[PDB]
Amino acid sequence: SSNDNIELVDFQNIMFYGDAEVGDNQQPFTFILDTGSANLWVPSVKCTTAGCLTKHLYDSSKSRTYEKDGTKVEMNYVSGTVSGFFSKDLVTVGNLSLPYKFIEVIDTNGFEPTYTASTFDGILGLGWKDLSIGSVDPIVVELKNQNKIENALFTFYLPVHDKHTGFLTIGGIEERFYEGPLTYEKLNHDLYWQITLDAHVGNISLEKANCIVDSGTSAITVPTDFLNKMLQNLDVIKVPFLPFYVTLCNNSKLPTFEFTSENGKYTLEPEYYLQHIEDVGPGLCMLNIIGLDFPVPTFILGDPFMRKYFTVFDYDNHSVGIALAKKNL
Ligand SMILES: Nc1nc2cc(-c3ccccc3)ccc2c(=O)n1C[C@H]1CC[C@@H](c2ccccc2)O1
Repeated sequence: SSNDNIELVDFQNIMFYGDAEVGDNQQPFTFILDTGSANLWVPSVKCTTAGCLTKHLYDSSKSRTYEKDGTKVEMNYVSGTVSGFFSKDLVTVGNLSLPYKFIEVIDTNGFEPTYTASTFDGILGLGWKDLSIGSVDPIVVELKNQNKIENALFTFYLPVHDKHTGFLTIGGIEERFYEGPLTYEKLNHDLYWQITLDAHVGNISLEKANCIVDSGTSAITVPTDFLNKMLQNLDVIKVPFLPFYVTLCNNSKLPTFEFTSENGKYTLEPEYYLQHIEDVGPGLCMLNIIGLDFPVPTFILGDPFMRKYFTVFDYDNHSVGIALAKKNL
């Protein structure tokens, strides 16, 4: 392989992980690879909460290439807060290495229970510079600037549960990962990997909707107005009193998403947004679709989309490449 590949492992068909190294001695970490954020978050040995004790921790004291930064990072949420500081050190992705400014995480006081139960260590962003904290050039951008890769692009071939493993490839596109035509959609903004597509479900239509391609989202996000109209008489029921949608797995009235442009047509069948829940009932499935409303009519194409479609992320050409992922390698 003339390109840099990192193997992707599936986690119960809801999320996937990838491993990368931090430090001179190449300390290994399990990462969530996220195109919806743009920073590298690594837990520190200076993190002493219960959850952190069970994680792989970055010890800057055991790395020759560690360069002190110290710039405080405190990201606040309700639920909770993520505290830390910036650090610079050698980041190894596959067989490539470069000095990189990342965030050393000291405190995760909100997410302590879920983090513990989680099987990942940190988060590796794959968005754009303007999406990052502290104006940090994306790893792939930085790598090409350093003449370490052919092209400023990375590609996602996601793993399928119980079927096959996946790969993150940096620097080049490999034909083995996809079938059918490979079509490009130019970004409408250099922030998220967001493109402009027309969405169609049955006769329900929405045109020139902002579509964000995001590997950090387990579901498919749809405008609430769009969701209610598409689930009209399809033998699909809302849970009381929550926004959960349940249906029979064999529901023949289940529609297919259709995202079209001037260059390509992208469809997502029921087999891609249905999650089996045989616990509650025989032949019962849940719709992995969330009704979410942004100021602009926006779809979020999370894992269920990328699970079907091999994707290309081009910084140089400011575009997203989309093609039918091969079902077997
Ligand atoms: N992919 C992703 N990654 C995140 C990572 C973080 C995060 C939190 C702590 C440390 C590092 C990253 C927070 C939120 C998101 C988060 O919301 N997303 C989802 C993407 C899809 C849409 C976009 C977005 C845009 C506006 C409002 C809410 C969400 O973010």
